[PDB]
Amino acid sequence: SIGTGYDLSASTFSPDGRVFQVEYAMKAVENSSTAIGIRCKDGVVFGVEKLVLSKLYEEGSNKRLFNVDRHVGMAVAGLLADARSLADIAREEASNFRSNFGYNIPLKHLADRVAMYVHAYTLYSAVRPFGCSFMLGSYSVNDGAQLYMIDPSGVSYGYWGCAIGKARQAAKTEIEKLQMKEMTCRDIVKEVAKIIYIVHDEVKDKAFELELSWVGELTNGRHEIVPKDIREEAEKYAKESLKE
Amino acid sequence: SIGTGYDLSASTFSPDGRVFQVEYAMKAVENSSTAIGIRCKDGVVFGVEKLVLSKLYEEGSNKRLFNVDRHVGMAVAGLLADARSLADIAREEASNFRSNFGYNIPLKHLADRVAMYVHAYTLYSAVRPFGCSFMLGSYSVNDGAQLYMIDPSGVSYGYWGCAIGKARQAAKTEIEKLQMKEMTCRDIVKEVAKIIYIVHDEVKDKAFELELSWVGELTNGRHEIVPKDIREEAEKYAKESLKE
Amino acid sequence: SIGTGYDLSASTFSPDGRVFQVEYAMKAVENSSTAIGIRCKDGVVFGVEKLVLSKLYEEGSNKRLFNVDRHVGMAVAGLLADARSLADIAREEASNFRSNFGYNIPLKHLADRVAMYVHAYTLYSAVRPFGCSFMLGSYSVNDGAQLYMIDPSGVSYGYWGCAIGKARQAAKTEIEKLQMKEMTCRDIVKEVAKIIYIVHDEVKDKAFELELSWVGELTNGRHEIVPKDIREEAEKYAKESLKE
Amino acid sequence: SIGTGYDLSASTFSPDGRVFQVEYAMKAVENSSTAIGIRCKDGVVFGVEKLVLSKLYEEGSNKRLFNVDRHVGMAVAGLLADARSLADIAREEASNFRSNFGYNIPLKHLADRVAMYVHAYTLYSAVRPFGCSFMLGSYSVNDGAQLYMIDPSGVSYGYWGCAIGKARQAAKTEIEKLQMKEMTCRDIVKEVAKIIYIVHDEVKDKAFELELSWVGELTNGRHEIVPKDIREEAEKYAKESLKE
Amino acid sequence: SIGTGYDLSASTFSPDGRVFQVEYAMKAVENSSTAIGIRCKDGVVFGVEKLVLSKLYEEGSNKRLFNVDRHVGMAVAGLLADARSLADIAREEASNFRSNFGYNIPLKHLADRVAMYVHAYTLYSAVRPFGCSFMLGSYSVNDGAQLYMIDPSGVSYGYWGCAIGKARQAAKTEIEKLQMKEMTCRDIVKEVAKIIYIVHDEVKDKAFELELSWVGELTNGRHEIVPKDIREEAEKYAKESLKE
Amino acid sequence: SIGTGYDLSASTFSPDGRVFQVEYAMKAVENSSTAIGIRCKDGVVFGVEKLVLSKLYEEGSNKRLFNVDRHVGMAVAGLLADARSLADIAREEASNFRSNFGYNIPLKHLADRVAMYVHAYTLYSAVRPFGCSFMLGSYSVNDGAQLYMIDPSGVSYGYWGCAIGKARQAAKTEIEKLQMKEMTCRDIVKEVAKIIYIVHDEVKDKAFELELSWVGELTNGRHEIVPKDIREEAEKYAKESLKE
Repeated sequence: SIGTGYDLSASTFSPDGRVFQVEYAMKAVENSSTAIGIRCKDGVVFGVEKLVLSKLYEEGSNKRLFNVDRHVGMAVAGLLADARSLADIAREEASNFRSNFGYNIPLKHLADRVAMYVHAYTLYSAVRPFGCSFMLGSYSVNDGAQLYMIDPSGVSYGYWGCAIGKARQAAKTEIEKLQMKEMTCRDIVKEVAKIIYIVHDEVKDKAFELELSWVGELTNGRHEIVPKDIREEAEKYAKESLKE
Repeated sequence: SIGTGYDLSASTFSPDGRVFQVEYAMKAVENSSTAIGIRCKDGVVFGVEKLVLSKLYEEGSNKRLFNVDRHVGMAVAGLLADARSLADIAREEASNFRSNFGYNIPLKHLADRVAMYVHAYTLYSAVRPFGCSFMLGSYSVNDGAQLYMIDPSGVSYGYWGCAIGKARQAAKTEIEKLQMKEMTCRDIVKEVAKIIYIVHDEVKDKAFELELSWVGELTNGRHEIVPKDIREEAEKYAKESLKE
Repeated sequence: SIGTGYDLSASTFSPDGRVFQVEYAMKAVENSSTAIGIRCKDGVVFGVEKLVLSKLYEEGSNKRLFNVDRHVGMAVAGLLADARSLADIAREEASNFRSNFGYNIPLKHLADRVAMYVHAYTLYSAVRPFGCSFMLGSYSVNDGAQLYMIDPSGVSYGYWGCAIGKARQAAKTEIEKLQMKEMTCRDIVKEVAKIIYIVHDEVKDKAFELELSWVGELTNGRHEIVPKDIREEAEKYAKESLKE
Repeated sequence: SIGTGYDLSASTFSPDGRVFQVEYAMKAVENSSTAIGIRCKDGVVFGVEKLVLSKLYEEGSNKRLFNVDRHVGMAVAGLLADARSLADIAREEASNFRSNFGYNIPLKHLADRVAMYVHAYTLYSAVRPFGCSFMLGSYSVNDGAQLYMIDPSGVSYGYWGCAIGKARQAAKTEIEKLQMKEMTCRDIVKEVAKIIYIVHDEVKDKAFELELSWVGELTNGRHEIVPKDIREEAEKYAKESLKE
Repeated sequence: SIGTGYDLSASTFSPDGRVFQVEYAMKAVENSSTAIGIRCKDGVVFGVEKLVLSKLYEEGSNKRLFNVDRHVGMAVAGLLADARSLADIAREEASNFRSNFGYNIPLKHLADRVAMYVHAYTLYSAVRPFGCSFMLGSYSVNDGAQLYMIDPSGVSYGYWGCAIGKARQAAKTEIEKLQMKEMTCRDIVKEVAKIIYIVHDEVKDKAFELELSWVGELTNGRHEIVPKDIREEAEKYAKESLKE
Repeated sequence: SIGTGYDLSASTFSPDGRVFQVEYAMKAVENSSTAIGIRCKDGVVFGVEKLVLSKLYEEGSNKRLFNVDRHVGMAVAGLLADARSLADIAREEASNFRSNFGYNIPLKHLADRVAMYVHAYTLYSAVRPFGCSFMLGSYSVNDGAQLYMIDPSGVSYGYWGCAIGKARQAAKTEIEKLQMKEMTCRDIVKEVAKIIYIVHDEVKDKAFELELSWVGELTNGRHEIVPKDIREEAEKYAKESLKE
């Protein structure tokens, strides 16, 4: 509890140098499950630790993945409603950005403006800043496969392999173990689902379901969801890992 | 009472990661009675636990169901006045959305914008956020039977069977028991009124009245209220359940 | 005193789920006297417990009834000045609503917009929300006799017989006793003044004067005040009740 | 051909004192058929000389009568398209005028503003002034049966019996013969259809069809079209006249 | 050549009563080929006399039919570029009109506003009025099969069978011969293509191609083009007529 | 010289039906040289009859081809300055249109809005309408190879092979001779340069230079100019034709 009076409406700084809304949003991220994203050599594919709680839900729904453009997706974590509001405002802002650019969409300045809108609600006191994270990734030809992760603190870090959520530590160690630039996207995403559901603890956390969505060379550049054969294949691949 | 100074105007985060307005609105929902909604295979029909208190009321009035379009309804719970304000603003926004679309109304982006307006009043300090919930459901042909539940935290979750209100736990277990995709809407809605008024405790809660409203194939796609023969039929069906 | 820090500017929620401005406005209503309204089968007539305090007042003045349209009246309770401001803003809004509609005025969406303006000042912090209540009632032919009661919490409940003010409990029991749909308006309003001035306690409360105003079939659809013969007749009728 | 250079864009006056656009619009009116309107003692009913040309038309369509409000109609003559534009703009202006007034709609200032909009397009040079005429008539209780005829020159003349169109001379003589204030509306409108289709010359003009629409006491104040029994009855009544 | 100085910028009237822009636009319509539209009992189907001139054209292109909504089409004649501008502005205005209405689109006030925009450019002098015609037709269930023809003079006439273009006289006689309300749409549209390409003179006019597009019961309410089997079937049907 | 007083500022119509600005712009087009465009099966490639007059010019400059997007070009004819203004305004409008659309750019509604801006300056009198023509063509994968020709009269006609300029007659006959849909783009564009410089008369017209620019499959979808080897190859191919 660092801060007495500082952390009330902490747009005002404390002499540690820690804006306590950033700790709000980060701890809210580590309250939610661990979703990662990776920038392989001919695609950018995301993955979400989706949590099964009951039978009243809907499969295919409860989706923490969100299309932004034809090949731009949004792998959210944190709080879902503000992330969907960010998805809508980023939809209109990606409309403005493929206005601005002539070719297919160059994710750099796109994610810069999206992170600008993220950090713009972080120095006032009307409502809260966005206590959620999300990952933007685009695959192209004239500019290639790009991946950028907008933190809740507005400092958008790009990655060849990223990790947000609860168990970010083991996830980022295992991402820094893998060959994030070398192999093709398909084996690497099998390894992604494999190792992330190794990281899934089945006792402290409840039941789980695979959540993943393509974009790359074999999917004709479309931001496709992972199909049911490849979904069950990655499920069996993670089960081969978890049986050991 | 998690939060000392955090939960004053809790647009500012606390280091747990829990925006305390969301707990305001959720506990306000569990203070009100339990209303559910279900997405059957040829319709989307809602249901409200309506509470009888006195004879000064009006039957047909005290309606916690609200038409939004010709086949779009709003099954509210929480606080009624802000829910009716949301009904009016969603009426103009559904006007803007059936402006935007060419066919009959595609509830997805509709409920996205409605949940955006829900979460937009959740980071300021002029007045409160909406301490109420509501369910949007549309039945169509070119896009089908769609159901979406906008939480008070702005993360609109769609469902094949949903549940909000006080006794959400037993209600969502019984919804995850039923065949929410398999049987026709009529037997399923009989089972809905049946099991929800099983869940109605007559001692801790006061007297009750059935509240339900159609839209589906037999109702010519009109968002009709359940008629008095089908109302008394579902009453007798729930009484057949409650006699056991 | 539920709420420590919550109830300062309680647009922010407390984890009970009770927006404390609603308790401000409701307790302010139960501080003021008990005024009721009833929707009989060929009219909508209001009634106010008017309190005699001194001889410096003016009879015909101190009116807690307010015309809104030619057949739309406003039976206020709570605080009078904000209720008159609501009367003025509802005058311009009823102007906008009989702009919008072609026939005589359909009170439903009218009272919806009025209750929207009521609840719109309930989530900010510049000045207070409206700590007062009022009843809207319209009698027509193409749409009939309609009655709607806008609470201070913005959830406008319609009634066939309503009751607001201090002694709402005994008043609403006696309204749920009477035949609010069956007899003609004239005998029912005699019973209204009768039973409401039975409910008037002459010891704890000070002296009283009858306040009532017609609209119905015999008054040519005009929102007339109750005339002096019918006023003294209802006074004598309540005295016949109170002599027992 | 009075005017050499004057009548080019005759917003500029000629020293006769005749704005030649008024002669454009009047001669355009006398090019179209003769439609009259009459203000009887408990209604205001219009009538149009409708011209049958071929079988490709639609009966009930080709309507030169236009509803403006629930009891306000528009009996047009001249050019039909600008008259329908005047019908639309008068629809929004009647919306603004039943905004302004509290009771049912007082046609006087309504037709004043409509004639103001008529004459407002008569001193410029972008497009033409309205080369058409129309009759406004309202029947009420608090203000009664009112009839007003807006000329194309903007000087709205009210009438107890009016006449516009081609054979205005014989029509206005026969209107000044009849009892426009004395008898009930039904016999008078039978006499209207009678004498106007006496005035219809079947050789110089082509085939004809009766066009008439009620508003009055028997029609519950609704601006109804004349029903088929009363239509064929007035046809037979005019045939009884024309057989002589 | 009626009018010396009048017909220069003929927003100013001449004392005949004939706005010479209406003669511009009508003679421009009779310069273009004859396209008709008909309102059969379960659909509204259009037809265009398309003129084959060379092999450099594109079949399926040179389309004088234009979709406005999912079941609203635009059968143009006159000048094509201003008709496509009217198609675009009517696209945004139909967006505004299915904003305004709750059910499927009621063509009446739609075509009223479109004809208002037609006549609005007819009294100024910046550029020309629209020297082209078009036909709007909608098929529905709650409001049915509606057909409306907006003339270039802004007086939108609805029809059960219409005809615009060059040989309007023989076309409208043959439309007033046929059973425009009685038979099903399919045989009637075969008769439409039959008789209209009887009316096509192959000597004075050059080569022709069938142009027709459905909307009705068998086409699932979609404004479909006539398929190639039904196109060649109607070609052979017109050839069976023309062989006699 | 059809029209006495009509053709002064001919936004006003003449009773022939010929807006004389369209004849201004068309005769201005036939004053300039003949440029064609063709929609082959895997590309849309343009071609301009460029006229050599002196040595003071610049090769690569005097370009009557204009890039609009990465694969959208503009083959102009008529007057060059207004065509470059149309190129700039179409650049911003194509920015607005690839705002609006999600995939690569769908030329249909693009050219519709561009032709709307063309025809929008054709009914006023401040400055002239655009006395020039231009051809828009886009090659894609999700929507394909599209070609559209915006006339100066605003009626944008799409083509599989088009022709504008001076000798449009022989050019369009030879385009309707060729296989505009069958062969690959490369041989067809060789035939284009071949036959168009057959059509070039070297006596009445002065010296000429080849002007052509690709977009298609071999050019990686880039709107490339024809390279110097393929330029001189098409020159030699046209010389092989012209030697006969």
